[PDB]
This record gives sequence, C-alpha cells and structure tokens, in this order.
Amino acid sequence: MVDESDKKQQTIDEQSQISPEKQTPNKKDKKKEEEEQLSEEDAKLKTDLELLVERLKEDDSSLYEASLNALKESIKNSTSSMTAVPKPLKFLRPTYPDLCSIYDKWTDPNLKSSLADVLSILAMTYSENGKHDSLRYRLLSDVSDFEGWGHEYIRHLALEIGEVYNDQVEKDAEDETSSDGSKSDGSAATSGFEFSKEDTLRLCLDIVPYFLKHNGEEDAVDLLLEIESIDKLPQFVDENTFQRVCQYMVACVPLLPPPEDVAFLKTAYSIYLSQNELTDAIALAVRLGEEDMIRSVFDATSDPVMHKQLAYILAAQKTSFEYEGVQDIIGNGKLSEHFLYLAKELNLTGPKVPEDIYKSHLDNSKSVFSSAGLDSAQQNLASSFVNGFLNLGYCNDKLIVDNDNWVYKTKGDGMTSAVASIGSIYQWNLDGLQQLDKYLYVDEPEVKAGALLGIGISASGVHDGEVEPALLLLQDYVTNPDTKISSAAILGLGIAFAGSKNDEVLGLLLPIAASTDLPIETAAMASLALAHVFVGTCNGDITTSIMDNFLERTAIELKTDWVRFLALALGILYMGQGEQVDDVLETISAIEHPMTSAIEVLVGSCAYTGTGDVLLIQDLLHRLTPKNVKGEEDAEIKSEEKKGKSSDKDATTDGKNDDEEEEKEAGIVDELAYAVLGIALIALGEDIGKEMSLRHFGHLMHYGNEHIRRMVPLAMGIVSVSDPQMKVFDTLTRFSHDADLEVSMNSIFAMGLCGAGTNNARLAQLLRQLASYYSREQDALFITRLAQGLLHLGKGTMTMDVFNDAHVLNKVTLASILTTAVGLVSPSFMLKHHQLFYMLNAGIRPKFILALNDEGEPIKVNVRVGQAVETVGQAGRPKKITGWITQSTPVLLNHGERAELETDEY
Amino acid sequence: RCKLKLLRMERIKDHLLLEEEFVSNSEILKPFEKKQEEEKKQLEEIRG
Amino acid sequence: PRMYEEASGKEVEKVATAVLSTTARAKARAKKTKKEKGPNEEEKKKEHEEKEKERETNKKGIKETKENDEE
Repeated sequence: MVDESDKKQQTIDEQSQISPEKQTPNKKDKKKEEEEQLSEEDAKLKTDLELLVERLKEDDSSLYEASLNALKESIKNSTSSMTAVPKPLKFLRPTYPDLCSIYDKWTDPNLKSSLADVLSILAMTYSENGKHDSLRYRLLSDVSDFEGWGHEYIRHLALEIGEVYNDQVEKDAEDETSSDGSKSDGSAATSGFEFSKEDTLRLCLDIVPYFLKHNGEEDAVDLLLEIESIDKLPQFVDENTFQRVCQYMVACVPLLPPPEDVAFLKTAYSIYLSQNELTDAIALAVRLGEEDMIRSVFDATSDPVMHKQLAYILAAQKTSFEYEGVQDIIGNGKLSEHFLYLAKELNLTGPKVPEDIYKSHLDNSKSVFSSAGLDSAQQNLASSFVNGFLNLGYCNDKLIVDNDNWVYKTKGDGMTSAVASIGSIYQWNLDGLQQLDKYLYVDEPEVKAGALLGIGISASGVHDGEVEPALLLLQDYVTNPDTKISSAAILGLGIAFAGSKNDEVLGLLLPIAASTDLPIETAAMASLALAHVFVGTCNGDITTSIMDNFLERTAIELKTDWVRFLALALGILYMGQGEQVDDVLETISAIEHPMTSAIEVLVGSCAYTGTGDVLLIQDLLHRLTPKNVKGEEDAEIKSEEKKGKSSDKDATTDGKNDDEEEEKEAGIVDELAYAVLGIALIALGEDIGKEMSLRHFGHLMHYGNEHIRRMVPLAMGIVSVSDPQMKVFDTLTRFSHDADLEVSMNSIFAMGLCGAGTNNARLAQLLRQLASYYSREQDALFITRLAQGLLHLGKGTMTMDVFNDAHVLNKVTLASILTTAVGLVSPSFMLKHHQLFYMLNAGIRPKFILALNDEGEPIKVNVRVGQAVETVGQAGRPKKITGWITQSTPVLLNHGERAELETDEY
Repeated sequence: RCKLKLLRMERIKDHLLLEEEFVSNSEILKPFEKKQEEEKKQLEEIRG
Repeated sequence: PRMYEEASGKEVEKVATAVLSTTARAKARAKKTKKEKGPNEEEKKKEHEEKEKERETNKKGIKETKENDEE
C-alpha cells in the first residue's frame, strides 16, 4: 500500500495506490501545456489502462477516491473536453471509472446525486465509438475479483434503464429532461443497447427484460428472437433457451393487461416455432387463444411431408389434448384432404380415442358403490341423483338403471333430473343412449325433457369426425314447439360441443335466443347455452345475445330469477377475450338504468382481466356503497336493488379468480383470503348480502386453484353450518375433490357430520347429500380441475356450468342444472403405433424446487412410482418422465400436462 | 424476471389483503344490532 | 345561528379513507399498466372528448380565493 517508488514493477503498483505519477502530474501538465504532446498521451493511454487492471484487486475506497481525484476535476476544469477534440473523447476510457468512484465507492450524498447525470451523458457520447461497450465488458466478464465491481457495473447499466422508462411516464422524453440529459433514441445509443444486450445475455439475465418492456414495443421483443435463435443449440441446449424465453411472457404476463399482453406473447410463440421443439410452440398458441396460431403449428407437421410418417400422428395428438374441442374442429378435414388414411387420423384427433383409454384406467379403477339407500319423499329424489354423481365419467352401472322401480318413483322436476343423472353414468361414452330412449317415447312430457339433458352429457366424448354428433339428435327437438323440450335440447347441445363453434352447431343457435317478449322463466337456457359455446376461443361478442338481454328488461321484471341468469350469461360469453370487452362495457352503459348497472360490474371483470388491481379496488367500493347512502342521511325498487347487490358479489370473486391463475403462483395463498375477509365481511356487509358471499367462496377456491386445501374449506364449513343455505357445502366440495382421497378423507367426515347429525327439513338435507358424493371418485378414477391442465394458467370451458350455479338461492329447478358437471382430465399413457395403453414409469414431485420457473419445470431426481397411475393433482403436479434409462425418448414433453405421453423407442 | 414474476403476484395480494381487513373491522359488527349485539350485553354483566 | 346533530358523518369518514388506501397498494401493478393505458387514450378520446390530451393535466387553478366577509 505504502509508496516504495520505482525499484521494480511490483512496487510501481504500490506507488500509484496513493498517488499515480503516470496518470496524475505528467498527464495533467501535459494536457494543459503543449499540443505536440497529444501524441505522447495517445501511447500512454495503453499504459494507463494496465494500471487500472492491476489495482482493480484493491477494494479500499480511499485509494481510488483521492488517487483519481484531480483527473475527475480535469474533465471540465483544464481539458474542458474539447482542447484537442478527438483526443479527450478517446481518453474518456480511464476517466469514466474516476466518476464512478465518487458515485459508488465513496458515498457523499451531494456528489452521488449530481454525477449520476454526468455519467449518463458521457456513456451516450462514448457509445458512438463503441468502446463504452468494451468498457462495460471488462467488468461484466471480469479480469480481477473485488467486491467493488459487484455494485459498480449496475450503475452503468442503470443509466440506460432510467431514461427509457422515463419516456413513458413523462411524454416530453429525450434529453429535454435533465434527469439523464441523454436522448432516448437516435443512432448513437440504439447501437449501444444492442451490443450491451449481447454481452449481458451470455453472462447475466438482468437488463434484458427492462429494455424490452421499457420501449413498450413488440419490436424490442422481435430483435431478441434473432439473437436467441442462434444460441438455441450450440451455445446451450434447447431446454436452457425455453426457460430463458417463457418468462418474458410470464413476469410480464400479469403485467400485461390486454393490448400489450397479446403482442408480446405473439413473439414468444414465434421464438418457439423457430427452435427445434414444436411442443413448446403448441402450448403458447393455445394460450393466445387465436385460431390463426393453432393452424400454423398443425400445418407445419402435416402439409410438407407427403408420407404418413410420424408427422400425421403427431399433429393429431397435439390438437386432441384440448378438451375444449376448439383445436379439434380446426384440425379436422386437413386429414381428409391429404388422404393417407382417413380412419386412424380422424378418430385420433377426436375425443373418441379418449373414451377407449378410459376403459384401460377403469379396468384398474373398478367399482365401489356407497350410494344412499333412502327412498320415499324428497329422499328418493336425493338418492337417484347421487348415483350419477358417484359414477361420473365412463362407468358401467347398467343393471341398477334397468331396475326401473326407483326411476318411476321420481316426480315433478325430479323426473327430468333423474333421467339427466342416468346420462352422467355414460358421460363421455357412445353407448348409454339405449336407457334414455325407453322413457323418451312413453309417459308424460317430463321424462322426454330429461332424456335430452342426458344425451347432452353423454355426447361430450363423441361429437367429432361426424360420428354421432349431438347436433344430429337434438335438431328435431329444437323444431318441436314445446318450451320444455326445446329448452332442454339447446342446453345439451352447448355442453356436448363445448368450445367448438362448428357451422352447424353455431348457426342453429344463431336466429334463436331473440325471443324474450313472451314471459318464460326457463328461457334462461336460450342465452345460457350460447354463452357456454362461445368460451374457449376469441369472441365476436355476438349481436344476438346483446340484443335479447335489453329486450327482456323492456318486457318484464316480474321474473327476478330470469333476469339474474341472463346477466351472468353475458359475462360468461365474453370470456376468452378482454381486448374487445373494453368496448362493450361502454355499449351496455349507453342505456342507463339502475337495473343495467348490475350487468356492468360483471362485464368489468372480463375486460380488466389479466391485471385486476384497478378492478379489485372497484369491486370493494361497490360493496361499501349500499350502507354508505342510508348511512349518510342522519349526521319495482325491490327487483332492481336485489339484482344490483348480488351481481357485485359475484363480480368481485370472478375478477380475483381469472387474475390469480394466468400470472405468479405464490400469491394464490392470499387471493383465497381476499375472500375470507370478503366473506367475514359480507357475512358483515348486509344481512341479505351474507347469503350471496357464502356460495361464491367455494367457486373462488376452485377457479383460483389454491395450494392449501386441507385447512381453509374445513374451517369455513363449520361456521356455515349455523348459517342458512346448505348450497354452501356443494360449492366447497368442487374444490375439495382434488386428487381423490388426499384432501377428501377430511371432507367426507366434515360434510357428513352436519348432514347426518341435523335433520330438521328434508329440503336442507338434499343439498348436503349431493355435495358429499361429488367429492369422491372411486379408486382415483379421474380428477376435476377448473384449469385446462395443459396450461396451469389456463381455464376450461366445460367447468363454466359449475361456475354459473352459486348466484341464486337453491331451487328444485336448479337441481336439473347441477347434474351437468363435466370437466374431465385424462390419465397419461405412453403410446406406440399399436396404441400401447400402459405407461412405464414416471417421477412425481409434490413441490418444484426450481426457482428458474413459477410453474417449475419438473426437475430430474423425483420420487419414482409405478405404471398406469392418474396424473396427480396438487402435491403431485410436477411430473417428469422416467423412460430414458430403458432406451426411450419422449416426443411430447410432459410437465404435469393433461397430454398423453408419447415415446419413441429406439 | 424469474424472481420477479413470483413477487409481483404475491406482494400485491398481501397489500390488498391487509387494506381489506382495516375497512372490514367495522363491517363485522354491521349484520347485527340486536340479533347478537344484545347477546353480548347479557353475557358481560354476568361475568363482571 | 342553528344547533344540530349529525351522526351520519361516521359513514362518510370511513369510505373516504378506504378509497384513499387502495391506490397506494396498487402502486406496483399500476406502473406496468400506465405504458399500455396511454395508447388507448391517444387512439380514442382523453376522458369524454379528444380535446386536450397533449398534457396529462393542462387545466389547473381554483375559481375563488377571495373572501373577507364584513369589513
């Protein structure tokens, strides 16, 4: 440290720690006297650079501060940075660290502030040279180790980040602001940013998201594509690149409300497309929900290869996975045109092959019955629905149904729902139609109507490839003028096709849903069906639905139930979009009534989805307001008010649910809670309001996909035994279902205690019984999620009928609706060319460790489990493929996706 | 971006939750005013 | 001069502070929103007419400052 002169080269370094003699006196004097001596300075630049490098190792603040103190002055005091024009410009390389030594190494508040501004200007001017890039680089990849650079290099990088962010907030931009003093754009800093990005991508990760999003343009993202696609395999593997990308969309997913969010995720899709794996491509294309992006990946395998190859099989698998059936319709018919084989290809895309694999899983799952043996009165009705609820999905319980004794003892609305429950035994199955047919041609109209509902449920697993579509059966019934018959028919058609908006299905539903002049309560199903059809894909926000809602309000207000169902139907219709839904909020609000205000708060949730924090706060001010106005005064109306209050509560929960899914998974723990206080609250907000918030909570959890499933449903449940409306229990169980018999051991006991214990009304008893059977599926047959499963950010289309029903007080009429509850997840199996129905091995992981994702890419250690197991729910969801040791390579990466495994054995 | 994504969701939700419960403290006592409010008076006098 | 009692101001006070609080919390989400929000306004209208979108606020002031009652 101490000066020991020029005795050897080692002690020259020690000499310049206190006072440099080759950077301070000599150089300073030289610059301030002769200008022939500019030639001597130029040679001495190289020497000066070396002395910095050697003393980088030294970290002490005092011996960088004082040493380079008079050089820091010289910039404006003696040199003035223009006494020899080029020469000070190219000698700004040693002087730039001198400024940083007062910024970061020494902290003097007055100078630390002031010289930040100076650093920005000189960074820009020296990046013209392109040597400011090289200045950054020697510290980014390092040459020496010291604590100092670890705080310092960031400051250089921060100059760029500063200005670019400021141009959005303050419209004036450029160097007009004195907060940077550097121009925002122009060909002098733009080339600096590109070069900087290159070095920082290789070694770091830091400044790359700040730059793209701060420009605010998709253009920034499209520059990124170029650099990364080079890097895809030689620099590092495909996998490392995928983890590098998906996050541009994810940190900044929640962080894109509609117009930006779509434009950024377009680019990520394209990056994946460019790279080797098309498997990553399909996942992002589904995400966007655009028809256009789906087609391009499907075409990419199908069209170029003339031969059948792997390519046709692979295309069919990829589109099959979404059980919305949106991909299914689009992908069909290309197979027909090409014509290698119609028979294998068409079946494989359709959900017909999913019926067959279910038999293999079922061969394992068998049957254990537990259904209620109660008969007579309302207890007969309870038991007969319960049988269907335990045998959801493909199950064989034919003989019990064929005993027509208990069937005929149902009465009223009970008959309709009894036949509907029979259909859920043969849910997702071609056979089952036979049982329904018997009743349909005999007795009163009530059994005829219930048959049509059951056809709907059964037709879910078979409606593609022109193999017994739901359309075929149900068209005749729509024609028939009876209201019960027609209403039942169009409900079942919507369920079966789900998100598919095929020409025949859509166009049948197109002239209708436009009569509401005639007062019919069960014409809720008119719009309700059409709304269900629309979800799963981008929405036209159809003019048929918007018109009829307004017309209904004009005609009637007597049937409170009718207008409440209608309001929800609009909000569910708009799901699958958010850009266009900003427009329609205004359109609805054009005509103003207090009744119309009820509709608006619902539609606000969908428009504002993919952010909600302006939405959240809004849906809370609303809650306060009823109380606020009566509150204010001391210091026909019935229908309008009630619609008003209820809509808001539903809207609050809905807003939260879509928001929690798409974006960061940690926050989910709290979002359930935004409700616990919401509930305590409403249970608190009005006497009337308490009734609504109870029911909403259960579907909050199911939609939101809470991590915790043990504590919160059970605890809430106890309080709500005392409280009226036993429909609370039904909504809790749809969440609790999980992976069956993990969560659900506690659930059956807890729900069973209140139900068995208390009988004081057979009406109250009925709701409790149905909820219990729903929760469990024998021998872990299937799971239900609201989510797609293909994306865990995703949201289904079949589960939207579940979400609808919790907005109203319980009714016998509502029981008919509740039979439908579709939303199946398939169990993965390793496929072959002969369609092998067994998985070899898999790893399951309860909790992803990887803090290189939210989703957590499944690691490679895992816990090993056997063949032919259901894809586990929460606390099992990350799933890695074990097959690599046995000479097998997955073709279709599976992370705990719905998607069936496919392997190529070598 | 990989830490941030986690943070952005989870923080904003803990800030809202906290705020929610402040407005809500008052709101607990509102669905009653003699239905439970009265009950509370009766228990207390007994206790002293 | 008049005597009165007012007890309804406990409700006014309570929501005033509620609406104030929610904005502070929003601070982190909101930065990310602002960038996307602006182009929407440029395209459509500012708040109820196109007119005067060039500043964030161009109109400030107050219409009275004058008050001395009796002399």
